[PDB]
Amino acid sequence: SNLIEVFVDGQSVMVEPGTTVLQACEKVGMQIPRFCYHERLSVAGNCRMCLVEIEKAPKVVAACAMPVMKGWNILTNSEKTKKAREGVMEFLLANHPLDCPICDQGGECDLQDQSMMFGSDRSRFLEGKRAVEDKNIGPLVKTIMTRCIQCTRCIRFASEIAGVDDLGTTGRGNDMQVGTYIEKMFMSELSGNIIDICPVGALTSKPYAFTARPWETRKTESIDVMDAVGSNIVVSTRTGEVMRILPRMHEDINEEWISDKTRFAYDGLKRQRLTEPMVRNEKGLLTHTTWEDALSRVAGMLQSFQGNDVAAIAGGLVDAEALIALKDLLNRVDSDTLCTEEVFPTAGAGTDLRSNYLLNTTIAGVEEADVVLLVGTNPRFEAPLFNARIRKSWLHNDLKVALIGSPVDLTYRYDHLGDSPKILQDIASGSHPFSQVLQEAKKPMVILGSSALQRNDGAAILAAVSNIAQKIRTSSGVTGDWKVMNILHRIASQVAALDLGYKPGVEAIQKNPPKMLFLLGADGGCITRQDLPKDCFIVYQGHHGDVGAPIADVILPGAAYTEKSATYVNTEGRAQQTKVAVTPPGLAREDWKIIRALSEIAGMTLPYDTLDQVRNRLEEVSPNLVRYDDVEGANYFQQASELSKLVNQQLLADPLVPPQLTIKDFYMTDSISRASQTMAKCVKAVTEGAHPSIC
Amino acid sequence: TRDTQLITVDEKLDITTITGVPEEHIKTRKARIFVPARNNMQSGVNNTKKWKMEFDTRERWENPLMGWASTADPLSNLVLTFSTKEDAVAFAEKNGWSYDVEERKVPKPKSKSYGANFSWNKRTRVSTK
Amino acid sequence: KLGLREIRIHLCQRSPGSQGVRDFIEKRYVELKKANPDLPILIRECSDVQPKLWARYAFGQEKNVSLNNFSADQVTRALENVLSSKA
Amino acid sequence: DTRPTVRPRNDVAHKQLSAFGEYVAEILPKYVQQVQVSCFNELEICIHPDGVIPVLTFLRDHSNAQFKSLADLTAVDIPTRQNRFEIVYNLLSLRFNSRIRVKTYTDELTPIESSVPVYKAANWYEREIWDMFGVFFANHPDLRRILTDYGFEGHPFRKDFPLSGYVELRYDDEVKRVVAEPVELAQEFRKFDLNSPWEAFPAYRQPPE
Amino acid sequence: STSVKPIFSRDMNEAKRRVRELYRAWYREVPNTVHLFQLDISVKQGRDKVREMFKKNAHITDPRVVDLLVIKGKMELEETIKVWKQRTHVMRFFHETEAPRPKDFLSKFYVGHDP
Amino acid sequence: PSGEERCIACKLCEAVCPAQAITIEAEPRADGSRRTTRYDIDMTKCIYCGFCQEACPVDAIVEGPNFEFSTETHEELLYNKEKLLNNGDKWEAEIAANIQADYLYR
Amino acid sequence: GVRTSPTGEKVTHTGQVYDDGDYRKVRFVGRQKEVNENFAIDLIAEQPVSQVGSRVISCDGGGGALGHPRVYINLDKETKTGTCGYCGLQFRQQHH
Amino acid sequence: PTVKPPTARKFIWTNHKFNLSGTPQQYVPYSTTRKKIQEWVPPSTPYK
Ligand code: SF4
Ligand code: SF4
Ligand code: SF4
Ligand code: SF4
Ligand code: FES
Ligand SMILES: [K+]
Ligand SMILES: [Zn+2]
Repeated sequence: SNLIEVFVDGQSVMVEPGTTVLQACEKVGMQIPRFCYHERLSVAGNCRMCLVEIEKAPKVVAACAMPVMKGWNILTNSEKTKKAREGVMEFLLANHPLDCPICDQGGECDLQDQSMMFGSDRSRFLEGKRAVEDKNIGPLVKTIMTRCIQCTRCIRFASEIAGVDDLGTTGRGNDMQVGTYIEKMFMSELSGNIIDICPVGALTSKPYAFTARPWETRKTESIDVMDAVGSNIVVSTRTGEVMRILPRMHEDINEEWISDKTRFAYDGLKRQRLTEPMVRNEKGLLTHTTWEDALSRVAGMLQSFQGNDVAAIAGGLVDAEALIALKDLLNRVDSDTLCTEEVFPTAGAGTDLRSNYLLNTTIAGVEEADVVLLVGTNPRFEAPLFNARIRKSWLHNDLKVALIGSPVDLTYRYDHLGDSPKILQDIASGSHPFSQVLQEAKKPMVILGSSALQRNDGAAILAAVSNIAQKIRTSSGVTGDWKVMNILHRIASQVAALDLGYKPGVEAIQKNPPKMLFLLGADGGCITRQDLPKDCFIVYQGHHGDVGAPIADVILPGAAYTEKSATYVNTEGRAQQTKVAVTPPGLAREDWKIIRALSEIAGMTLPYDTLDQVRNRLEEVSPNLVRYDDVEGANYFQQASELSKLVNQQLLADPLVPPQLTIKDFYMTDSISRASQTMAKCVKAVTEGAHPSIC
Repeated sequence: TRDTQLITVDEKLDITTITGVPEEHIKTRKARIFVPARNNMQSGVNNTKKWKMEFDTRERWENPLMGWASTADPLSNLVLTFSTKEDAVAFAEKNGWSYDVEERKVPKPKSKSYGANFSWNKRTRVSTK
Repeated sequence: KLGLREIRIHLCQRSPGSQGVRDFIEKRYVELKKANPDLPILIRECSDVQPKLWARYAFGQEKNVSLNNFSADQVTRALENVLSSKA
Repeated sequence: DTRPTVRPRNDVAHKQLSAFGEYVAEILPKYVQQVQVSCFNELEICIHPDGVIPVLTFLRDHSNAQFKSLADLTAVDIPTRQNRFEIVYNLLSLRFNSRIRVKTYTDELTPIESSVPVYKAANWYEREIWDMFGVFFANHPDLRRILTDYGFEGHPFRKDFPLSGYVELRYDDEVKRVVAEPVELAQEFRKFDLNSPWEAFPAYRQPPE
Repeated sequence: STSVKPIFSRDMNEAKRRVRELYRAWYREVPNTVHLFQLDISVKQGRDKVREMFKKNAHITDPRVVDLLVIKGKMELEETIKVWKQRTHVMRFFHETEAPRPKDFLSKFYVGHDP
Repeated sequence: PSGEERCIACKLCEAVCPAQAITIEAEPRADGSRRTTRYDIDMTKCIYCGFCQEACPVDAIVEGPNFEFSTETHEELLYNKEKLLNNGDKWEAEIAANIQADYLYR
Repeated sequence: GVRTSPTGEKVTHTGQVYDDGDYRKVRFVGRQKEVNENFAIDLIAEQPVSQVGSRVISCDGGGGALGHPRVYINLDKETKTGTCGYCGLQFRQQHH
Repeated sequence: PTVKPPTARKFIWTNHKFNLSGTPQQYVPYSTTRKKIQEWVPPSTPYK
């Protein structure tokens, strides 16, 4: 092949041309010191901490920016390499402040560890240090810029990953300062990530300030449920308390980033919590009771109703274990009215075929597409870590992106076809010039957000967009194994519910008003007591009392995503399971156990007693639900297209308008985020602006 | 060869009855075999080179006297280190525990060019340095 | 009521033992959905799964019929034994 | 060698112990699997467990070995290995003023031959290994628990044994007795993750994957 | 792969001879244990406890694991005979101060989160 | 000397305590300072080894010269931040002098 | 200073006070609740802001090796005082 | 102290107190932290 041979301390290694000296050392297990180099940002080469000797060369080379020439012997542990790391570490620490005891980065600081692994053990600096004035860049990131080492990782990330050119270097020389120059807030959906990529404590989390130290935390690897992307996270806990949320690397989902809601909405888990069962007293007020009493009331009512009189609505954060258990319980009273708050068209194949409601191209598949079409979606806020993937392809693959919807800033320049859905018909025929771009495209990609399917013409829009994906995947010009049609979900429990057989939307409840309603975490306000028979019996099971608890007759406390081992299916059909970080607060119990307990009291005991047995049931209903971290390909797009043409609905004249036009609509979308005091500060910060940090 | 007069035993290794562990902590547990994820706050990768076996998290409550974190789980601080996944699975099955295995996640190789920072006709040109 | 409430079809996307069900879906599913517009027919495809046809009747009663190595015509006959008997 | 803060290196002893390591291997090829000398001049002989008595007897009785004192006998639990245990013998030679280490291995179910016939000192050391690790020694005069409580279940020094155990004792007034109940801690032991994510010693790096 | 040094027995027939021999030794020693230790239980209770302990390990089919159980059980008998154990140790097999934990799903559901 | 607490909740004493006798929790104070809301020493776990005062970067935690504080109950030896501050306000006149006579050996 | 909730229990400097219905108050019946009356937040606020004629000032806490690690404080910002992160002392620039 | 008086500070006790164990003025431990999890208070209005 074209591989060239280089030696790392005498060990041969075959590397592709363009590989760097730093990357060649990774191939043999050696990690070069670094402060400025990040594997996902541009190469800066300005910290000079990666200098490595090359044999038979008098000059040290920046290992992060030097391509490997053939036949080079990289000396990673010579006297010259080790004397270069001591000098650079000595210059980094000359003006650095003695803030380690009062610095939140202590214990997990790259400057500390690389000072104790590659630097000297004392200082010969006999002068006064520099002092820089702190800067305010929002309510999330605390800045102490005396600790900055001018590595420019935040500058590159803000410009490349986030597409925001707000940070930069002002001045020159020793007085070079990183900041926004003017009083400005770096409020972005990916703003919290500059905390992680900052090797020093210059950028730190403000909510997390001073609460813990790295060594005393316990790391639980779990899944984020604030959206349908399924970002992998680490839940740091200490003495039975959630302290912070961190990204967990997953190349195919979220890289090593997470959105602000995922990172900072955890503090809503500590407010407005349901800790005890409640029933309505004789005065009409909710009063604390016991599990025995609370479940007897619900079992008594459940046994007296059956058929189309017991119905349930599934919320946006429910897990697969609870969804299957509730469906089984209701099916034992001859009830099929299992509904979800999120609407999805049922015409044609409906939910029969998975490919009709999945992101069939996969998130990582956006990097091989050459044209992407977005229909009526603001992916920046609905799926912040799916918009970052688009920008990466828009930045490295020269991707062409077109949007049919409202002109919302996506952090990258796109082509605006308009806003009326009728444009979808022009593209499907040939009138619109953009129709030619899709035919010439080798690997086109069409995305229809589930927010556009909330309109009354969702059936028409889905049919129209799927029609475009049909006139592009069958006509010669596209590789056989490339999916075109895609749906971008925004609710963590949607794909799992549709896989099990839940009816999408609350339409079934509005034509058969039931006399007993289960609100399983439903806090969207889709159904209220104005749409139900008088004296209807409403049972709310959940972890927050936001909108469903105050109208419920029985409140059954449940567990949050950080308090159970639960299965969520992200927008691409990938099943992933959370892990228990802390147990539910008070008398709250695992959600699927409440239904299992209720079934036993009502005389309809479900055939599973343990989590492993409930997941065996999930394998029966849909086998893909127990294939963790695996994406199962869905096929039969042709069948969906045929069944969609049987009924011809018309598109409403109203233009497509995403529910989230600006970032102030992004910080609050569920019970947990609306109960968070950090998201409340973020909303106040992006409307009222920033109209005391020392340590 | 050996002269210890060996015998043939054909059955899966099982020592649950001789380890002395109580019954409730062999059957209700769930051991997670995984390679720890990088601490995103740092760049070092030396903590992501060995497999670990941690058990499921049980209840921690608040001590009524001093507010400390009390526990009734004897295996709440039990972390084992293994050189390979098969070594970890073998130990779990030997002690009778139920286990879930997470396959290792390795960063994918990436093409990094410093010359792309200054591109004639590409979006990789950087506006600042 | 003793009627049928749901049909679930499990099959693999590549295994030769699931070719019959795939042949059934490619040509016959569109017709069987138009004749049963209000019957949910779930088609869940995994990798390396023995084909099966689940049938959930009223009050949670479920029966499954193995479809392993079936031809495209046996699968058609298997469904008719479910959509007609209504047991 | 004039550096104040660096331990001086003795290369004369390193040479002598390496020569005696080959000497042992040449005489006992049937059991000796590996021989090594550490940078601090300590010699280790790694043997097949069937050679415990032959190897120890040679080192005790041979004229050029005369390892007549058993300084210590102990086990190490390494769960990653098939033979998780590692029986370590430290011998002292008064005649030649030298020390040697003999190492073998065994799993939970495989017996190890008792060293009492060679060293009477091994009588109590092997009870400790059985008590704290669960390694059975064949042909032992009286093999019993020596350190744990009577009726104690489990072998504490195994890596999978919890630090605080599974039982705790208190005096119960109802039965006028000291009773054992499942362990509960008013303050749980706090587990610290102290390992630095940056390699400390390149010289000990392992081949990738 | 399957060749391994035995402890005492070469097969289950040889290992079950030691198990029955151990049961006889324990069966004959309960009357003295209830006497020397002044236990407030009867011989029937003690001999039923011995039977219970043997029955717990009735599913074993490995001659090496059975040998360890007999070796461990023989050590327990030695301590009881020689009065190395005290009344507290003998009575620890009965768990007289522990409230009976629930076994069914509903009872466990009410009192906590454990399976 | 101002009366401000010396502890800035760095938790070095908590990390080095051989007996895990120290428990600390901290948050931003009303004025923004880094201060502890909990500082508990279980005087029945402590081995009186002095590591905590060797690890403190600001001489906040010290072992005083008092050795007569026997109690009639196990609870009186589970000190919290209020008990430890009172000890400081109580023995400061002596603690400050002992440090003065020894800080040039540390 | 030391406050008192409606029930009469003194509030500590960390804001801790048992509620009316909290049974844990029983531990103080026949005894006292130990509260330190020298609130640090109050005392540090009594210290005057020192005027210094330079952009950057350094604080070691007083006493040299008996203080805290020597940090440097920037006084460029004219709308607030510079505060030491260890001891809380405040500094200002002489007429800017 | 009559020759080398101690340094005076305004937070130091002016009245020394001896061992108060076993008396009404003894030290009783308690948690100095505030409640971590806030519960949900149902509305007072009876609805319906
Ligand atoms: S960034 Fe913070 S922890 Fe790291 S060396 Fe600087 S002061 Fe210390
Ligand atoms: S603030 Fe942090 S990330 Fe930005 S240049 Fe300074 S050290 Fe680098
Ligand atoms: S003196 Fe006591 S509190 Fe301080 S480190 Fe030692 S054991 Fe811990
Ligand atoms: S007492 Fe000292 S070492 Fe302990 S947390 Fe406070 S400042 Fe850190
Ligand atoms: S890592 Fe190469 S110069 Fe910064
Ligand atoms: K940082
Ligand atoms: Zn100061």
